[PDB]
Amino acid sequence: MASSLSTVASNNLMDFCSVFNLIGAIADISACRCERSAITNAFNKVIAQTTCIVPPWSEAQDDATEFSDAITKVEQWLKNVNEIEIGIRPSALLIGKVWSRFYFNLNNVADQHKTRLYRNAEHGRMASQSNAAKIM
Amino acid sequence: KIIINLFAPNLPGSTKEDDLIQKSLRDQLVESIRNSIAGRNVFFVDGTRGAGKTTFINSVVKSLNSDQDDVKVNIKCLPTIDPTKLPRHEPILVTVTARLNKMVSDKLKGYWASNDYRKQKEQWQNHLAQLQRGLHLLTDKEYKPEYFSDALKLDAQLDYSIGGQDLSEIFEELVKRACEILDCKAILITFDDIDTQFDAGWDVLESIRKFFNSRKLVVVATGDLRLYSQLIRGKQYENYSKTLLEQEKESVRLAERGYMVEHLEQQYLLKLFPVQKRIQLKTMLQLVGEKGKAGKEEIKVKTEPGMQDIDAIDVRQAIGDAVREGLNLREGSDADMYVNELLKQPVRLLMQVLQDFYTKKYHATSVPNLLRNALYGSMLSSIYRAGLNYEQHRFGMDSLCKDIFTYVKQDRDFNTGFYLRPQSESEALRNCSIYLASQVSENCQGSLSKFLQMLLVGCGSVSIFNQFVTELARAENDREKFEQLISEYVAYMSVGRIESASHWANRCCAVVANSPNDEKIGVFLGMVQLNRKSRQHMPGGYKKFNIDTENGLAKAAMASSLSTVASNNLMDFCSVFNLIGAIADISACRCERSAITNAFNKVIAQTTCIVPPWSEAAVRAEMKGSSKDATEFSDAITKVEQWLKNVNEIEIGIRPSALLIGKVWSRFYFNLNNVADQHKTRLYRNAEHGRMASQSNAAKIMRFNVLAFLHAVLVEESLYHSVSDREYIGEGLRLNPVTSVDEFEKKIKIIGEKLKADNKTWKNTHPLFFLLISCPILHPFIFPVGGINCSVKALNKETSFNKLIDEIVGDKLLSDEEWDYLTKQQIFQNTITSLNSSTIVGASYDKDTPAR
Amino acid sequence: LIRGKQYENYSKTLLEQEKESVRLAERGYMVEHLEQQYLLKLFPVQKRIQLKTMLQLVGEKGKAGKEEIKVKTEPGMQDIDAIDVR
Amino acid sequence: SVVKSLNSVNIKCLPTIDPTKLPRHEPILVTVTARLNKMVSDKLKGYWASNDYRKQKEQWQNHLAQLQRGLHLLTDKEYK
RNA sequence: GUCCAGCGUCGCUGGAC
Repeated sequence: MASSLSTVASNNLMDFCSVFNLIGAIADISACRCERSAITNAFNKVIAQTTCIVPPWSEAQDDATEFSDAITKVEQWLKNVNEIEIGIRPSALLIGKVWSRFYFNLNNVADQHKTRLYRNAEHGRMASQSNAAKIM
Repeated sequence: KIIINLFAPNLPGSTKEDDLIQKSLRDQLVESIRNSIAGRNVFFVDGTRGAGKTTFINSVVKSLNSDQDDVKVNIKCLPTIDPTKLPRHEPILVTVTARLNKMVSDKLKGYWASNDYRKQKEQWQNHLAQLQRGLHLLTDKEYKPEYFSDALKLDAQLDYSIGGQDLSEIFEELVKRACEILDCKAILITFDDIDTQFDAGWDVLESIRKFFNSRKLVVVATGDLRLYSQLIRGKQYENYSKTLLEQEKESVRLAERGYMVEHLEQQYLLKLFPVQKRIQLKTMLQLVGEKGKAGKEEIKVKTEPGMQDIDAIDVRQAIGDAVREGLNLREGSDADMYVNELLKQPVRLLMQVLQDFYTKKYHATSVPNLLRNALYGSMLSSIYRAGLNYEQHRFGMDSLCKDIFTYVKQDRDFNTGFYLRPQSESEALRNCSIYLASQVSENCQGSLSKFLQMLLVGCGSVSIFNQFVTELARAENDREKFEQLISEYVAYMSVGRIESASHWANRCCAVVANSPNDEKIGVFLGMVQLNRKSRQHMPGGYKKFNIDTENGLAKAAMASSLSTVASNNLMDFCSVFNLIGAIADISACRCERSAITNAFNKVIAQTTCIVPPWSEAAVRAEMKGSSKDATEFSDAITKVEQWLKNVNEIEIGIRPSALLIGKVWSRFYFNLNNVADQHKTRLYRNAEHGRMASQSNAAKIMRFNVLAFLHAVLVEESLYHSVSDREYIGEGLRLNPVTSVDEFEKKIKIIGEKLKADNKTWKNTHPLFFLLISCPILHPFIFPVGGINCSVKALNKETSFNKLIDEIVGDKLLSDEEWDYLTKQQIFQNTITSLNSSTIVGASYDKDTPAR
Repeated sequence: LIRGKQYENYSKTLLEQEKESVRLAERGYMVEHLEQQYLLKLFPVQKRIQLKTMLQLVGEKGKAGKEEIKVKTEPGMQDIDAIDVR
Repeated sequence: SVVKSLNSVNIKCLPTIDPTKLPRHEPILVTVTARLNKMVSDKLKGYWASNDYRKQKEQWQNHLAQLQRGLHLLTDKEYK
């Protein structure tokens, strides 16, 4: 959840939960395996260390080993990545097509959920009711 | 294997030594020429990024002078130094005959008289006189009828197959005759750059494809294809009929003519310089490879005189030790970014940098001062071109702040441009980034006040300008308004002058207060606008500030943190940036007790600063005019005197870096935004005395403002600081203390436990945090009267926080009776007893605390 | 002076034909780069010496001055009573 | 002032020249060669010791003739 | 506390007792 938080400062701080951040964290973590502290610097790389301004064109429990298991699994995952990814042959077309489907899919989801919030969407079971967890 | 000895016996420039760097490429190209010679033989060597193309070519020329097939080589002919009206056919012809004439004159030594000696010499003279007659048809402008007789005139010898003059054939026989005389296989010609004289290329391009097309000739030309492409395209428009150009210009034929001319040049380049023959010079990064990869051949560098080759260290490690020590950086990823960028530089330049560093360092038995001196003598052109300061002397705090702000302005990066990172599209700017970063670590090394000046003046001015001033006139709309606004800003903040740190703090208060929030409430980025005049109806204990209410040391804190601005009505402010100005001024004393009373009295005063010119109330503010304890301060002077004893012993050994100061501000600046935003609406009507996280007042806002500064110092110093080779925060999420103190004390507890395990004291691992936490000025701000929560869930956190602070400093700041009053007539000498009761302008005390 | 000698190298018929704003920028940089390589090669940076203006020598307001300059306003003035230039 | 300090490791200072107060079409190389000629001729005539100014003078005069022969390259509007 | 006045577009500020 920390990897999916972003703050934008425009007359009021705003908080979003972006899927784009997860792709960033996955891209950031798998950069290297040289150091163990790298895969914990990525979680808190941007969470509370910088602020972004509105673009100009706008019209207006020991608390020290909490990440001993999450780091451990991620560390073991990088072992698999370092071996499988050698035999990867991406193309200029493969990347183009995955974004076309991914972009179209997101735009449909954001439209069929703006009206399915209601009042009792918590514990959402029926497909006609949605909350901030189904959307993400 | 490749070994470079920096301590060469004669100490030559660039330390060429032996084998150069492209020995693999040189032997590869020479092997390629021998294959072809055993129609088109044009080799293009691309010398760019200011490479030593001429040095490489001369290495090839020298190498061919000892050859198995002994293809002799002419001398290099620069086209920009020949006479303008002399055709490029002549220099080769003169070079050929001069080279040939020496050998036949040298045949006398071998043979005083011989049959071939007498026949070859007279045969050669016949060929040259043959060429001179036909040379007339090169620069002539009108065909006189006399030359017709010569064309029909026939020579029974020399075997001229094609009839007529045919100057191409006449040169071919001369070259063929010369090769047999000298006993070679081919004659090689080298063409140098054309950069100085742009137009010299055309008379060379039309000479390669006209007279140099032969089986026994090979050419090697250098330069860049940007000029050649523009040269060919220019000559392809001059054969269009001049009249047609003004007639058929109906916006359709323009496209047709443009499309056709780009077609003719494309087929032209591929005809002369084939793709298969073009060669490119490898850079240092591509030759040693990325770290962790074997890559191409490895290189070793010597570092001390009389150093055994068995101990020579790798070139990547040789630079890595220079940057990390010189820039005061750890072994993290950022330091690897500087070396990777520095590897891409030309070899001849890089070896000059390394030689000027290791030689002086060895002779010194202040590393950053050594590194900066090395870069000045190597990248002096880029420093001058970018516009920064370039005087050999007169280095200090005055110029560094100006250089930083005149670098981000050209980089157009006001967000994160003060980290001084080499990411830029200009080679001049990328060369200036490393030089600027080195200068920062040299200036603010071993001192505390210089560090605080860099945090405020160097980085605060950039961030303040971006958020507030920039919005008035964007750079993309216009350039005269943007450039005008910059010069007014730098004069206002007095960057370069830097009369005092507290002088800067007052101005920064004026700029921030210029743009108000939409709710009209007197809280800002790092300040709260305290009222000056008593209002009408205060529902509770609210009243005027009444600075006289404070005791001996609380008054010293308030007077140090009070500054006023005159815009339309005299405004009073209390800014955390004033406290940093107070610490920066005091810490640079280095004086005895006598001067402390003088300096301490100068810090505390009343200062009024005028509004910046770019505001709408400059004229009214100037028109209205700017107008309207010594016994008890001995204890305050006594405390700061003991603190300054610690500062002098401790600060000698701290190593700030250009990144640590940048990182500290980013965390500090962001935290200031959160506390201003998340306390703006919780004023209420009965919120005095605090005692609840929901209700906040003036005292709570300031306590979390000063605390945020200390918290950012703690976190960003453990992660990034040279004096340690690890970190002690641990594997955990790092947040900020925006509304409760539990986050700040949590990292203190974690660090404390780890340090005892390794038996390391705070004075060796966190010198900065220890110096700032034991500051007598800001102790009363940590525990104000009205800014302490008293909930049963959180009071244990605060009580644990108090004990930890005492242990770090070493003395019990607060007595047991004093603490009891804080959580429930007592006179406090080290606690602000009045600030919680003050009123905030623009705050209407309606409604109440939220229910439940 | 140098930039003027550079534009005389481009074929005139080309300058008057490709008058696009995108092309003007491309030829604008190739000249502002070509002159600097000419100057940085002909007058090396480490050898240039810049003269001093009056403000540098005298100083700003009460700031100490690098040198001392005094002037005389009358033929009868004495060299021991010449006032400062400021 | 710089020239005066140098004039009064040996460096012989040539008289200062300014291209603006010169004939329009006269090349710089001709002016510099003219000023070199005056010093060496003055030095040779004032020298007047032994016969050194009989061997040296011939060598110096030979080089001037060589420079005079190749001067036509500077002031040619076309190749001959 | 109360009275007078001044700046901004109700808020701010000066002064008097």
